[PDB]
Amino acid sequence: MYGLVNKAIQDMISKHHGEDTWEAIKQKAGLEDIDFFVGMEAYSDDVTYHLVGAASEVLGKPAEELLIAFGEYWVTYTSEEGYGELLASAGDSLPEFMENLDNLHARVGLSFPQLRPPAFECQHTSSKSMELHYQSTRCGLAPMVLGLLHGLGKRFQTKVEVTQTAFRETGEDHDIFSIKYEGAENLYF
Ligand code: HEM
Repeated sequence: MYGLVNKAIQDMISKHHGEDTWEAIKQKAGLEDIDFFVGMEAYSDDVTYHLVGAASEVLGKPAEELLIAFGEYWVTYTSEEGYGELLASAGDSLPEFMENLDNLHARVGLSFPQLRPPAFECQHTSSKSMELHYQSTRCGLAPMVLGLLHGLGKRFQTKVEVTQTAFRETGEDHDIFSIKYEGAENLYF
């Protein structure tokens, strides 16, 4: 994946766990030779997956737990490393934003020309509810989507309940996420 993902992982770990840890994790993963990650440089996917497994071990947290946290972090990280304007243009509400994710990764592709973006399809079951279809060229990153949606909840000041209703490793087409999202009414009543 692009070095931007790998720096984001480095920055997330260096923030919550201090720099000694991150360089322990970097060693377990087998990546000392890489003196640092370049955002715009494509890397073998190995680099990302190996960091996650190294992080899981050194930190004693499951891959799934780290992915869920990363997914939330990425929302923040992207808006602060100079992609705030893409995020902003993609929508002014969760439902709007969800429908333009492919369009967003299309726009990202201009800056990152070897991107292998994910694919999202939105089925609006109401103005409080949606089915999210996630399709990926890769395995094992459905948990990141949990995290992302939690970040997007905060983004739109919306409370988002997410249960994954379909799982690819049970032989389904794509991961499906059933999504319940409510604003001010959660608070006042
Ligand atoms: C400005 C905002 C964003 C940027 C710059 C961005 C960029 C990227 C990049 C560079 C990758 C790595 C893929 C590769 O190198 O081939 C990626 C992966 C991914 N992005 Fe985005 N992204 C953005 C927003 C989002 C948002 C809002 C979501 C919300 C759901 C999302 C979901 C994902 C997922 C799930 C992956 C994992 C790859 C896969 O499924 O195969 N991204 N993105």
